[PDB]
Amino acid sequence: FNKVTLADAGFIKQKFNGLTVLPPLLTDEMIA
Amino acid sequence: AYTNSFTRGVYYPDKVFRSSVLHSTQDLFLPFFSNVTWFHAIHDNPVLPFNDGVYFASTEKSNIIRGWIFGTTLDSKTQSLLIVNNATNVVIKVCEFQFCNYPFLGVVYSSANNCTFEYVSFKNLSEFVFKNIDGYFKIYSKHTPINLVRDLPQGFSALEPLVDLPIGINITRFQTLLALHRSYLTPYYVGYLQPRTFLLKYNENGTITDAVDC
Amino acid sequence: ALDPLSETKCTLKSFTVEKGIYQTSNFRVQPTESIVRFPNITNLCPFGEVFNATRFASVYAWNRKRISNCVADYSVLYNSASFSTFKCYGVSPTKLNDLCFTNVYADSFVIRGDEVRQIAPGQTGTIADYNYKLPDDFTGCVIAWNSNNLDSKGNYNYLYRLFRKSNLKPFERDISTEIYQAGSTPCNGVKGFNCYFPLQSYGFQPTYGVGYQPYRVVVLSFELLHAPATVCGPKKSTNLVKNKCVNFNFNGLTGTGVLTESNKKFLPFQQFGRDIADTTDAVRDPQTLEILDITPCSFGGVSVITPGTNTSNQVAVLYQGVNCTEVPV
Amino acid sequence: EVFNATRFASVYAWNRKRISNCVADYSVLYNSASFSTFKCYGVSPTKL
Amino acid sequence: LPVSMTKTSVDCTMYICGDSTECSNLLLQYGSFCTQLNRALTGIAVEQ
Amino acid sequence: SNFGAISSVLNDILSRLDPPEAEVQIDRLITGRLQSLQTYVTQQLIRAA
Amino acid sequence: SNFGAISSVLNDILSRLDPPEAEVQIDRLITGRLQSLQTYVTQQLIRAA
Ligand SMILES: *[C@@H]1O[C@H](CO)[C@@H](O)[C@H](O)[C@H]1NC(C)=O
Ligand SMILES: *[C@@H]1O[C@H](CO)[C@@H](O)[C@H](O)[C@H]1NC(C)=O
Ligand SMILES: *[C@@H]1O[C@H](CO)[C@@H](O)[C@H](O)[C@H]1NC(C)=O
Ligand SMILES: *[C@@H]1O[C@H](CO)[C@@H](O)[C@H](O)[C@H]1NC(C)=O
Ligand SMILES: *[C@@H]1O[C@H](CO)[C@@H](O)[C@H](O)[C@H]1NC(C)=O
Repeated sequence: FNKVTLADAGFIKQKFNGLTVLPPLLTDEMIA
Repeated sequence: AYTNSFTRGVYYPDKVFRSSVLHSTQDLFLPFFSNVTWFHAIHDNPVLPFNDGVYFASTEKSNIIRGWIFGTTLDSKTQSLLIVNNATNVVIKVCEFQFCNYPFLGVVYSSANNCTFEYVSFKNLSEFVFKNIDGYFKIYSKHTPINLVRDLPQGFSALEPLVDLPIGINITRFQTLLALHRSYLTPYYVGYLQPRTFLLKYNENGTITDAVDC
Repeated sequence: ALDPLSETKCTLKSFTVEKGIYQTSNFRVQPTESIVRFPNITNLCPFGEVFNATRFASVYAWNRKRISNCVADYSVLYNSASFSTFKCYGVSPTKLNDLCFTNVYADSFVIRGDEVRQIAPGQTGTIADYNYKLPDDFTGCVIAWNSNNLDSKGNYNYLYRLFRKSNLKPFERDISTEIYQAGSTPCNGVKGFNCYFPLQSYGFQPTYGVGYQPYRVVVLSFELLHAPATVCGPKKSTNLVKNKCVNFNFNGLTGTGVLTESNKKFLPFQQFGRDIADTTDAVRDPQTLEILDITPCSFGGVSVITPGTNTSNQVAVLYQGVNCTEVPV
Repeated sequence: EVFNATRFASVYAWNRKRISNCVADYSVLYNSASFSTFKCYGVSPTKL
Repeated sequence: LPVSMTKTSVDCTMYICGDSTECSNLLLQYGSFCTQLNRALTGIAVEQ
Repeated sequence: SNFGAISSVLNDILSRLDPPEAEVQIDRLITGRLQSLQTYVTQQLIRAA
Repeated sequence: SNFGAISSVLNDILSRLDPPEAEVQIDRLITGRLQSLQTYVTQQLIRAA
């Protein structure tokens, strides 16, 4: 989890002209 | 009379605020590592050309230098702009002028013909950038402490515009003038800007950190 | 419009709908209280001088004037029927009373009425190519009217350049009276063969018919960049508000969203910031000078969840990413 | 055949010689000192 | 091995027009373009 | 991107012009942005595959 | 292919036309060539996958 980072993304890092990011159905806890 | 133009002489290209983001822009900028002329002020009044923009610089604490002449011919026949660092207030005006051979401020003399308008407003280095953009003569200025004896300080520093003058007069040449202790009428660094594409790194507080020449 | 279930039905273009979740609508709350801001400008610039002064220069040496720090009224201009010619290329005349331009250049000159056609973008001819050239992307309006009552007795003082070694670039002038080398034979002030004077006078005699008669011309150019303004329409400003979705106008630019005091330390020379998407995120008020942030009100995304219509008519609604405190609006 | 002819037509003596499908320059008459009048209206002579 | 990209969706009408009713009316002339695009992106989202 | 339009800010077009020409300018913006969305969506399908 | 333009030789339009009408014609040709490249790079991506 510490290796992959989104610090260089745009909207993914961050209203923004209708763009939207939906959460996955499975969160990281149940995947774990 | 020559030295390396280190990474300096950067200015805010626009009034738009940006922070903690990288941005690209195309505008007139003297490139890095270029040549800059140094003059034999150590012990004749000089004159120099103005190609597109002139990158001035000089170490001053007591304000020995008192402004710059700007113009196309400097022949008392066409409008030319004059800046005077008067002790009360700085003064700017453009008019035809009876330019003497040594028009230095003897202490004060000046001239004026067919005037259009007027406007009023070594420990530390002072530098200015002059852009004769179409219909707009943009002025930029800086004032920061230094430790170098004669060489330009390698530390980066970029800064905001002083003022913009709408005349946009023909500027083909420009001259330098300062004040002398006595009045005796008798018959610093310079660089040239070029059109380049620049990458600007804005950080928190909107402050420009550094840049990279394309 | 009856209910979300009905909305889902007409979205899927079917009466029956099976069990599932269907992205179907967007609830953009976006209330719009009206607010506007501009600087304290009251000085009316000398528009009448450029449009009513008796002394006007000729097209070969067309006059140029800068208009700034002034209130602008365009109703007086387009309502004045005296302007026989009135055209615009980058802005509609009615909208001029609502915008701000940051600077205005007022050009004026006199020409024969038949030559009025050349004053437009992309035009050609001696007037366009050798006396007064407009840029192809000109942003302004061209105004002209008959001037026989003033520029006609003939008034040969009005001169026009006929030729030059090359066509003039936009907003250029060439008052060089040097005789043109109109051929192989060189000349130094000799007005002989293939060596003619660069300018000629107009036969502005009132005996000539309309079109041939002199027409006065006025051209306005707008510096549309919007960082400084100080040049705005006659419309009055009003008190701003905070934390409410309002249609806002500052110095002519406009947008819609929530307003809040900006913590960003803008420099005094700055007026407004831009985000990653280059959209305005904050702005400097043109009356109090403080900086206030700008943010849209909400994504508004809405989806409907429901079992099969065969099974039941009950439905539930999901507001995508919206905080439950704001959904009642 | 016209600028160096030995006989010229009177005002009453109408003449219209046919010129077509040929390529020749006007520069000769444009720089002819004898042609005291080289006034043109339809296009600049340099467009020849 | 990658498993699933971040689910994304876009409001075609508001993105293209930014709540401009005039633009929306003009966009209606293109037909079902926005619906088809939304459908495709939704399919991708479900695929994740 | 302006796509040949006088400006990329739609509100400027709506405010600077009257509808009899703004529809044309808007049509140019519509074409450009729609093409961008089409390219983006197609690329997303391929990456999804 | 001219794509509805007066010609396909780019220099021909710029020679026969002045800048004002040339803009609309060259814009059409630009749109057509862009469309072709888009079709060329979309097929290549599929064939690469
Ligand atoms: C700088 O000036 C020196 C002379 O002092 C010259 O030899 C050199 O070519 C100039 N240019 C550069 C890039 O050094
Ligand atoms: C400015 O003057 C110079 C001659 O000193 C001339 O070569 C140049 O073309 C002029 N430019 C302008 C702004 O007209
Ligand atoms: C911005 O940042 C520093 C610390 O991050 C802060 O002390 C100061 O107010 C600002 N500095 C400049 C150069 O603007
Ligand atoms: C305009 O005037 C008001 C008082 O009437 C004052 O509070 C405000 O600061 C002024 N703003 C400007 C930009 O002059
Ligand atoms: C729903 O469908 C079932 C069969 O799956 C049927 O038996 C029942 O009558 C239907 N109810 C209706 C018509 O809503």
